[PDB]
Amino acid sequence: TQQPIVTGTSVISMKYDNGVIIAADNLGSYGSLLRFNGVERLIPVGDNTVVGISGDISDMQHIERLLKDLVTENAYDNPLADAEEALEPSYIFEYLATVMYQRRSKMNPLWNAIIVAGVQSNGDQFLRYVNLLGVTYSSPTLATGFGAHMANPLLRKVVDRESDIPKTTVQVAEEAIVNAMRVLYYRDARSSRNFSLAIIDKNTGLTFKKNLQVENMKWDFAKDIKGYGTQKI
Amino acid sequence: SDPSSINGGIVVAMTGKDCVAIACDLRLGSQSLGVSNKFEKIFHYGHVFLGITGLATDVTTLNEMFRYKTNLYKLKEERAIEPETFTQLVSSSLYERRFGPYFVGPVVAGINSKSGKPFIAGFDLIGCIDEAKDFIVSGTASDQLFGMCESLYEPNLEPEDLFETISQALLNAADRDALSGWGAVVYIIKKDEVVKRYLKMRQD
Amino acid sequence: AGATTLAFRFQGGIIVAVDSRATAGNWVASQTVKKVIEINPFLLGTMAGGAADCQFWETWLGSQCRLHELREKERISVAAASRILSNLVYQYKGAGLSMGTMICGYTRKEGPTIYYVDSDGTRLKGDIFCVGSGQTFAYGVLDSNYKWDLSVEDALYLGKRSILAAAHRDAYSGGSVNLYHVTEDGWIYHGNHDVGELFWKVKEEEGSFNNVIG
Amino acid sequence: DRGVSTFSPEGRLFQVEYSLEAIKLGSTAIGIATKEGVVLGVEKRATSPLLESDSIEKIVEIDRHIGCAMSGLTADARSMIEHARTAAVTHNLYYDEDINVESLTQSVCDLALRFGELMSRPFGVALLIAGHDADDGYQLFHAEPSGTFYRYNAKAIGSGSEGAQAELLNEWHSSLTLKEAELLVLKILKQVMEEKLDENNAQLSCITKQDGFKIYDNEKTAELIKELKEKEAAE
Amino acid sequence: MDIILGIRVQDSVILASSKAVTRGISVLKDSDDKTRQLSPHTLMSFAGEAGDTVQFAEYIQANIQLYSIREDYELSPQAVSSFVRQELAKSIRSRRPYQVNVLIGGYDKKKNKPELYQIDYLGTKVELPYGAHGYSGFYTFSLLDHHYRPDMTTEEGLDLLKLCVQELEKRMPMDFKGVIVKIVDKDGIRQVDDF
Amino acid sequence: GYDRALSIFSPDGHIFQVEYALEAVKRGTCAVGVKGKNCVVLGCERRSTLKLQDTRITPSKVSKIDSHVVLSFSGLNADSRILIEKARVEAQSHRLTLEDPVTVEYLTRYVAGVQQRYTQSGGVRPFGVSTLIAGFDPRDDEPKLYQTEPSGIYSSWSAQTIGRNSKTVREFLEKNYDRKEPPATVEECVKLTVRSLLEVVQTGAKNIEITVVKPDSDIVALSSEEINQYVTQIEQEKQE
Amino acid sequence: GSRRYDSRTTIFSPEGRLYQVEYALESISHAGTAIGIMASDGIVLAAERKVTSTLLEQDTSTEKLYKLNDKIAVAVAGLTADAEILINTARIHAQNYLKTYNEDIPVEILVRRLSDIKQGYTQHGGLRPFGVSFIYAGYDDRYGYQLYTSNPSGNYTGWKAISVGANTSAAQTLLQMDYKDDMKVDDAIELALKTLSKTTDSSALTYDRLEFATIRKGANDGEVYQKIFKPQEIKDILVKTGIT
Amino acid sequence: NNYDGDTVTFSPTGRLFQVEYALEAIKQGSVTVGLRSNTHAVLVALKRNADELSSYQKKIIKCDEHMGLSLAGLAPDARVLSNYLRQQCNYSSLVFNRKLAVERAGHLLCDKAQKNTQSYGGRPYGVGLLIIGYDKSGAHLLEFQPSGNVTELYGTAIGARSQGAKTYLERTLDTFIKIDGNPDELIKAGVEAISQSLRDESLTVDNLSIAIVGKDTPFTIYDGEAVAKYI
Amino acid sequence: QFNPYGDNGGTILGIAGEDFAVLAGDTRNITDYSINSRYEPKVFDCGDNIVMSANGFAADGDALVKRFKNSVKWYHFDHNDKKLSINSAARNIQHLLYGKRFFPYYVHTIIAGLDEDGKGAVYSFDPVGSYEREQCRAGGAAASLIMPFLDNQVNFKNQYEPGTNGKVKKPLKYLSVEEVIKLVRDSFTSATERHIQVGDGLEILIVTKDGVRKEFYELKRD
Ligand SMILES: [Mg+2]
Ligand SMILES: [Mg+2]
Ligand SMILES: [Mg+2]
Repeated sequence: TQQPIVTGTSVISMKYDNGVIIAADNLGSYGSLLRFNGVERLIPVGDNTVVGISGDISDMQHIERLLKDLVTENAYDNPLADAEEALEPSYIFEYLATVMYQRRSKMNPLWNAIIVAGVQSNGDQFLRYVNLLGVTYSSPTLATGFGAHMANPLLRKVVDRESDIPKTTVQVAEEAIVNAMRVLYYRDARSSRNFSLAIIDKNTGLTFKKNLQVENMKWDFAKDIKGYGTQKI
Repeated sequence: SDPSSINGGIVVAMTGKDCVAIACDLRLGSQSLGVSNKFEKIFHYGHVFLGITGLATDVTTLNEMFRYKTNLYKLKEERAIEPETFTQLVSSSLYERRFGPYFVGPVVAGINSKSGKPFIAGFDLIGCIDEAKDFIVSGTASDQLFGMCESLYEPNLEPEDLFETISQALLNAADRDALSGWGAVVYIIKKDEVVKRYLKMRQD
Repeated sequence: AGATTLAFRFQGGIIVAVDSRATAGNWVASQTVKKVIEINPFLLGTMAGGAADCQFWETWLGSQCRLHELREKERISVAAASRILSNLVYQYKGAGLSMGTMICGYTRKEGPTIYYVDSDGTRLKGDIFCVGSGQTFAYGVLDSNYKWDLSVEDALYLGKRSILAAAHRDAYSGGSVNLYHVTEDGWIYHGNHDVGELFWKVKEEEGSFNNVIG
Repeated sequence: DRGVSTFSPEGRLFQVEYSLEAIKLGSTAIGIATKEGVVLGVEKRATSPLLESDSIEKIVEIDRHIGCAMSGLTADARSMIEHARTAAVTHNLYYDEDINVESLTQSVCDLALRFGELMSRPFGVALLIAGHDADDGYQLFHAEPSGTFYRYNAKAIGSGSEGAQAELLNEWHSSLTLKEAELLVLKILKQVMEEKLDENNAQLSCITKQDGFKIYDNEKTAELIKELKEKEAAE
Repeated sequence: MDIILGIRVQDSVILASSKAVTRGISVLKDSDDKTRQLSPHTLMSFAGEAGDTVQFAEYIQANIQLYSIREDYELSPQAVSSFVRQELAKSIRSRRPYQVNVLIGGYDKKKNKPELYQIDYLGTKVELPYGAHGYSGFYTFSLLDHHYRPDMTTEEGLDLLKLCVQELEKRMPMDFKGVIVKIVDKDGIRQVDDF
Repeated sequence: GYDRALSIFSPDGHIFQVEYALEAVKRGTCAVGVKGKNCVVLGCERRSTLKLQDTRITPSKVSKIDSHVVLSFSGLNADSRILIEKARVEAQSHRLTLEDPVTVEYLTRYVAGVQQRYTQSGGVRPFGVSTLIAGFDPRDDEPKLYQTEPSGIYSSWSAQTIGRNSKTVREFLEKNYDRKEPPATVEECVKLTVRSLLEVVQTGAKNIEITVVKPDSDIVALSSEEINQYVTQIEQEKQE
Repeated sequence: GSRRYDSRTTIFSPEGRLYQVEYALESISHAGTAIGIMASDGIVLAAERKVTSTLLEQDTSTEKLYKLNDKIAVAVAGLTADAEILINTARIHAQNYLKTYNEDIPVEILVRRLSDIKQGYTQHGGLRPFGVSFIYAGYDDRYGYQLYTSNPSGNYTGWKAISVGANTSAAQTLLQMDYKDDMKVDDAIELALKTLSKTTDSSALTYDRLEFATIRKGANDGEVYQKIFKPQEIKDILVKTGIT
Repeated sequence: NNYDGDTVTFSPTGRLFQVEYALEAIKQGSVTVGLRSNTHAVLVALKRNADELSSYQKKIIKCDEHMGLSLAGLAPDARVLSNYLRQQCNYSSLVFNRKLAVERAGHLLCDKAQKNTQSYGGRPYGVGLLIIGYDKSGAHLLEFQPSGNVTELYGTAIGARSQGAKTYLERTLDTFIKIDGNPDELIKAGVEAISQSLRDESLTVDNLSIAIVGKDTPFTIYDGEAVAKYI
Repeated sequence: QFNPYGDNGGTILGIAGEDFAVLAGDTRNITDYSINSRYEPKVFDCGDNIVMSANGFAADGDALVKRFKNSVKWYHFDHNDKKLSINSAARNIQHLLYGKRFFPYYVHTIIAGLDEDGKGAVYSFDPVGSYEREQCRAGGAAASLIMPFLDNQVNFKNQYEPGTNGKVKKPLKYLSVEEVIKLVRDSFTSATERHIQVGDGLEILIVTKDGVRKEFYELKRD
């Protein structure tokens, strides 16, 4: 039995024609206090997988260590560790999902919601979610926390079903993700303006973007808003 | 559901001139219901006397336990255990069960066979020793006994006088307690003789 | 949970009768549940309380009874079989098992025997037992009409009529009636009887249930 | 001395090989498999005439569809039978079905090599496991203390095994009836036994799909012995 | 509720135990014998939590019977009562205690005296001329305190016992379906079939 | 824990520790079991090199396992106490779990199983004991007599003997005991048992113990004078 | 591995004997003789100390005779250190019984349990047996006065009079000669001392080389008293019987 | 001589005799052959019988859909090691949703056998194994020895008279390696290879045992009338 | 305090025919008022012509299915590739569920296939392992909506023969695979209208002697 202390908010993601995109802000909240501002919640594994984690940050750092140790262990007595027998997104996901379900079954969970985004060896897009309960699901768009309530509706307007994935380009998909992160900054009280974004493409590989900011915001109309009903001044 | 006040009972001990006295009521009940008027709460291992109040199953169990331990002590030491040593044994044994204690209020009384010095001691349920020159009280009428003893007691009483003082302390304390009474016993302990007297008291 | 199960000793052996309804609150999950567990060809058990607990452990009981007769080259007594089960659930006491069953059998040394076995460790030998949410309704019909010298035909009807009484009044009992006759040579199944059809049939033929329009 | 799980220079486990010598000293047991059933027969071999021969239990039921005959240090077989019975019943509990004869034999053979420095020594007893299932039909297995088991059409174990096995080589064919197999076990038992064969010092049994595993009465076996003697004198 | 009574007279011990077994709003049985013979001259009646009662009684029975075989000798009622008390004293501090109250009626063959011991689930032992468990003593002790004489015969003890049952049947809220009465004396244990 | 495999196979296929345990049984005092038509009798030898003995308190050779079953033995006395204790516990454990006392066959099978377990368990030696187990099954009047030995094999016997000079007394029983017609009465069965011990014992004074078991838990041990009467009767008939 | 160095203490010889038990008995045969004699009104325990030195403190010494409880005592023959291990176990067992049943332990039950412990060391554990033989002298209300003996095999037997340790063959013959059933304690005291005086390997039997104890009902009315004799009390009883 | 009592003892020349005696048990065992191309891997095994009345001892065991082995020596030891492989293959699938590499399978068997050769009380495994499989890096053939030594090969053979088949495969190396997309021809080469280890006896219908795994072929075993094609 | 259970919604449906059996389930996965996936399958082919679904808490449901699939695999290893009969699978699943009697899999399990006589079989389990063979069984969120409809249309309950004064019941008969799928599709479209946790898609697994076939149908996405 735990309670989360230092926490990370939404992780959002989607599939496009040649790969997947995933994003998450760089904040570590301490309740209502926006305590830590240089927190990376996207963690690459190899050159074909990115694990996006929300929830308890101490448990996130533990998972970072497990994934880093997983890469080491896979390289042992493995001449094809950088080729055919390299770590796949599906391998990394199933490992975490096994751990998360085992921990919930011992009543000592890792207080996280995780999204594993990547591209398989055959070019297929991989996008799957797992949380502190060991619950798993996949979808063309996936999001955690507030992202589930606000981002998914925007991302599902682009990719509403499986057949919409080949029709969606990386430019359009990135635009939707960046737009969603702005909406979360408007409406999520435990979000930050600064965020990281990662693209895993089957052709151009892994592109990891740090120190992004929400921009092109609309605040001007606020000056015209006066009082809460009757007040004219 | 308070283990120390289910069965009821009291024990009091006193020092006199070259003597000690220890007394107890004879009641054993199940809350409001009186069950036995022959439940003696004072035991002796050689010349050392032990009174025990509180939960009756633990009273019985501890007597059997200290009989066990004092018999083995005697076999190995080739001599009977003294009150000061026994007091430490009681304390050790009770503290061994610090987080699952016997619900008891024991009282040691006796005279050291070597020095001839009168000795009494009291304990809490986890073995804290309460040594005293004057008197020790225990049980569901301990408040009442404290009041009687503190006013009635005086130092260096002769055995025959000490008997009257301890008997009156016990009787009048027991009559202001619902869960105590139904008979009483007083041990008068001298260096090499011990007299045991049953008191006449009200049976309500 | 919701159920009506009975078992009684008589001249011709044992009658076992049960209802068939399973409910999750007000929702009727099933009308075709089996509340008689066929432990082996000679032994029967009733299901009341936890369905899984009764199924699992009375099936397990049959495995233990088979091992007994393999080692001793003799049929297991009803006393010993009931005891294996009651001793087992007693180990689990406090953990939350829910069981109220009648272990029924007919042997040479004992004759027809019934043991009420229960999840809090109780093990009672008796002539008549009724268990479940509708047990009171079934007891009334049983007590007033029961005799030791009942015929097999009349005894089967009494058990069937007693379940019907409960199925009618108890909301959590009904569906259908399953009958069994236990003899020294083994138990005999006496069919599934839909309460819907059975009620109207009994009403007409017996003259009972005048309060009900039909 | 020397280790219990030691290999010889020839590549065999000393203790396993020595246990095989104990089995050769044991009383004879024969099994024959047919399309109508499997027959199991044993030599009781009472050490003294005062010993009540009916208490000699060298043929044993494992389940309704599996039987067992033993030879060697027969006391060692008790825990093997107990395990077999538990394995058979446990599988029925888990899978609501009869267990395959081969799977039962494999379970018993897993105990065999669980010894060392687990139990202190190998078993000093060989088993003939006979049974029937829906998939492979009527089967006979020979389970050794080496952990190895062979399926057999016919098999003899014990003191007169090599002589009896040579006789089974000539006599066995794929069209044997159950009655023919019964007589054949009695015939070969009478040949290798020290004392004269009768219903008291020899025991028959069989396993059929219809009636399951059955140990024959002394009355039933006595008639088959009488039937056997008449047929040999008839030519 | 479960009623168990005990009376020690001049030459015997009499135990009376209720026949009813109730579960919920139904009397499942009205002929239940709430006792076990521990040895030829020692009888134990019991009452308390369902299941625990019989499981405990039979466990004690087995242990005393084992002792009898081992030593070819019958344990005294005092010795049996002390053993029983210790088992309950262990039990009360266990993970799940036996919630069982018992009376032990026995005839000591060496002393030629009847003995009645009352032991509750905590392991609280007392030797008494008459005893009870539960609410039973709340009704009967006033009658026993009055009419009980130490020199009574077995027949006088049964009449005194009848007086108690009558008072219980009058004032107790539940129907306990009468009592099974058993006598323990020099000749052993026997049951009174008509009560 | 001490793990050593003490009981192991030899090249010729023998387990010497089990066979040497039999030699301990051969050294032990003679014990004989004879079952009649409605009873079983257990006879036992007591060596007479021990005078100044207290026969009141000295452990008896025949032991009650339950009220209806008895166990005698030959071999190491200390070893027998362990088997007897285990048997007595199992007897009560059976009554507790199955509502019925043990059969003589079941009790024998248990004791024999314990003996077998000690022949292939690490760190233990076999029991240097063979037992004769006798009695009557619950609600049954057919006499039962079983024998066990260190290896763990057991079997039923019409009559049997174990211990020192047992081959002599077995020879006697083999010609004197008729299967078609066993000892019809208690007296006949006891006499045949005493006769068989008189082939080996020495004197019929305080050397022979006799215990008679009858149906429905009816077991009694004979006193010196009672046994001496059989000895006096047999010797007078012998001089012929 | 360690198999090489194992003596295998719990195995049979080809003749069916337990090597270590037999060799332990051989050790006990060199120990100082201990005699127990049971009378109708009490029991005597007499034991010879092993070659005493003049500077040995005699009065505050205990080698042979030990108290188990108020009603039971033992005479030791063999390794004293081994005996004390067993004695403390026996003392504890007696108290466990008293705690459980509120009655003093019957003599045989104590003897059986102590003998069962010895048996265990001969059948399992791979340890050497206890090189000790006991003579148990005790009283209970069932059988009255009782004498037992146990040895390293774990086998125990009851006796009217018995010796353990050295010269038991000679000692048992002398006891068998002069013992009779209607004997008194005072007579048994004399027999015990006379037997030791003749079987001793020493030149002359003296007070300083002996340990003595009685268990009488000589206390006031229906109760047993244990008397472990003092040096001066042994000196007096030795003169009174005319040995010195 | 004095240094072969247990596995924990080295000889003066640095040998482990108990391990060598375990190796000897394999030489007594019946012959089995392993070979592979780029697309498929094949096991061929000569089964042995007790007599004409007995069955033929099964030599080949399946470990997963993509992996399995053949045995030579103590069959129960093969059952233990094959069971361990089944669990390891299975652990890889449940935890990592990943088919176990044939190379890792060998590494795991090596380490399991090794522990039995360095500790007192235990004994070495008395069986040799030929593991075949098809994973992400194509077809594979491994040879396991109970010393712990595991070796990846194009082809090999173990058991009695295995030198004959091993010589043949050494000659035929260039031919059979290129049998791609043709199962029956690769088997034929394996059946012809094992035939070089035969003396007096020939390959019959209930004597021969074949197994195959490949690109679009799960690990499957052929016995009885199913191997009559290759005689 | 940490709650180890959740509700992923969804509803499933198993119907048994004469020589076939179907196991249907919606493809929507939810938590509270959010949709996690519009297509997350929860009816699986487990081998040996057995299809299985464990509806309720998805994490427990996936674990159970995964353990049963593994049980099928080891049944082949240990028993010479013997085919696991539907009745044997059912008994095995009871032991899987009851093994966690005191920390249950919070799922309603249904399996479907053919029995050993080739006839359609459906088995349903409670969370702790009690099971029963049935012709018809709905499980999950909208079971209460679907089940009484099946009683009426499959088992013909409350339907009497016209003109017979309600004395002669409408006769039971086996339905075709086509008629069963019609009832399944109408069951789910009706449940989709009235239950918020039901919708998005419908995936049906049909089992015959030939094998396991799949059919997919869209449902309303609101
Ligand atoms: Mg008062
Ligand atoms: Mg009052
Ligand atoms: Mg909506």
